[PDB]
Amino acid sequence: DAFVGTWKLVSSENFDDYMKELGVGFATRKMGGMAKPNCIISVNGDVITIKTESTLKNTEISFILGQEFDEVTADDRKVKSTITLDGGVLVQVQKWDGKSTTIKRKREDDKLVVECVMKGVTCTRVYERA
Ligand SMILES: O=C(N[C@H]1CCCC[C@H]1C(=O)O)c1ccc(Cl)c(Cl)c1
Repeated sequence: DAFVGTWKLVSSENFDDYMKELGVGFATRKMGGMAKPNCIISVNGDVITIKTESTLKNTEISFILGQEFDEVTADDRKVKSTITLDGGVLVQVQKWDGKSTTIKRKREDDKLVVECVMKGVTCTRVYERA
């Protein structure tokens, strides 16, 4: 839709703080911070697929909006995720061990803007078309 495409990360703010708040260890934060992933988003009726591809770690989710699913995240958390569409924004919540983090994906101009919140920490990642 607005989201379908192959996207390449062009900027990141506060991603190390974000990962540290998730409880990601130093080695994994090191690798993750200097990754420059692509994000490939596709849709086939009700099912949305989000692939993230990077030199050191690939991940893939497929989901239906409003249907909770189990996910293993890039840092190996086992979480329950639910994604919904709210005012044109794809809102993802991950829940695990009584904690949650939210990931909002929005289209702004040319770009795919991803805002990641964990407790007091807010990280913004910007992708442009590949
Ligand atoms: O799961 C990732 N990223 C997602 C989920 C949480 C942060 C926002 C979003 C993003 O990066 O836009 C992920 C996957 C592989 C790598 Cl190698 C990296 Cl570095 C990150």
